[PDB]
Amino acid sequence: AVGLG
Amino acid sequence: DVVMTQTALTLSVTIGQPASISCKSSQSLLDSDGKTYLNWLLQRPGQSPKRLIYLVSKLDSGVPDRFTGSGSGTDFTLKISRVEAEDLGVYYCWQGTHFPQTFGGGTRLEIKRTDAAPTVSIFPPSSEQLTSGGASVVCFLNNFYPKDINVKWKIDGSERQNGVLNSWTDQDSKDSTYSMSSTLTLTKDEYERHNSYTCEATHKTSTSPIVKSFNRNE
Amino acid sequence: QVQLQQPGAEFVKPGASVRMSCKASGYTFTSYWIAWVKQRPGQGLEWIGDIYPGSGYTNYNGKLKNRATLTVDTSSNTAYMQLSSLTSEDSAVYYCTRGGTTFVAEPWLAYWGQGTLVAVSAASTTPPSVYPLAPGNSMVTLGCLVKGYFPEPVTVTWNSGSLSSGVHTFPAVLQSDLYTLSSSVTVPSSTWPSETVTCNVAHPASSTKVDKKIVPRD
Repeated sequence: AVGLG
Repeated sequence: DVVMTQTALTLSVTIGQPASISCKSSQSLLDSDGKTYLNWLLQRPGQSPKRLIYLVSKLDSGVPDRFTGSGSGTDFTLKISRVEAEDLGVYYCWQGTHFPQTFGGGTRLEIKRTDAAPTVSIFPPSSEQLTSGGASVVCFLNNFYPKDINVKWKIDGSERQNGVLNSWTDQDSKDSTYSMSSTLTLTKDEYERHNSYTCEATHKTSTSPIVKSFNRNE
Repeated sequence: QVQLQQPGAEFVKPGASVRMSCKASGYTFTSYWIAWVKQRPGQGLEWIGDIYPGSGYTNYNGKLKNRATLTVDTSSNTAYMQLSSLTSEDSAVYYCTRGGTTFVAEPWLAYWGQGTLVAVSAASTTPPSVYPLAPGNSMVTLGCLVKGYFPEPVTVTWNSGSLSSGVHTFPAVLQSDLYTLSSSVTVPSSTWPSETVTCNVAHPASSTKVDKKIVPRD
């Protein structure tokens, strides 16, 4: 998911 | 990137009746953590987009129960049980599962009504504009339905596209029609070399275009 | 409450750069991504890039070709977007929107700014020229064409607001660095020209007001 590390 | 296809570019709806729109993705939106990051947004005329649904089916704070999101994998749908006036606008799906994030093209909800032909009015350049060195010919196409329409400009029988400025209104609050303004701007030099000026209105309400014309020699 | 505040408009010349701001409030600024979304006048939404205010980590859309630069100022809770070498294809509305955190993606797009209109033009502040549209049936259609001004907005009323039914004011269109709009009004032939019809045009940016009485043409 975008923005997750 | 992930292509999001919104089906029904425009959906004509009726107040109190259901509506359904779909969003298809070129890849599965299921993330490795088990969740599916599919959001639906509504952009009302003149407003910022607003989120209605995240996580394919989860309603945002304050969003009425009439909205329902559903789907899995690549195929998703937004449904309204009974449409209200506050639901009209453009709906966008969005994905945050795959980088980069992508938006769908959008589905517009508009009010369905009976067909209405455009009222066409043409206007030669005003004398005030001619003293300034410009020459604009204006064609109004008012209170037609549905919204799709095409305007052709002819100068002494030949079509002109060069120098045409078009503008369209939002769906009318009261009678649900659409209106269009088309402006053909020339230089005074060019304008005084020709005689006949015509705007032609092509609309589904007729098989022959509506033709409004004037001769400069009059 | 969570709010993102954006300037209303920015005016920029071709080849120059613009800098837009998004002032955040109501939450921990450094914990949520900030994304920038572009919307051309009649088009859909496009992701331009995002920034994580905690570190200043940035992501960009490839289609800008390293012209966009995103920054944050943690001391003022403000996110910035800068765009270089602007052409007319960068004329659009740019929205601030708040993403998720580095741990949860669910809040993505939950809050939006009101958007900043960016108009690319070589023009400086220019007042409008107002041209009457008089006819070259039971109803008659009149209009007034508003050309050659910069920047937006101009407002149009008829008979100082007393005439509001049957009025179509079309959205302004930028072309060759200057804006053009028109407005039509339809009144009964019995009432014009025996009763006057005047369009009132106000252009706050140039501190200008124009009244144009529509008199029959000859």
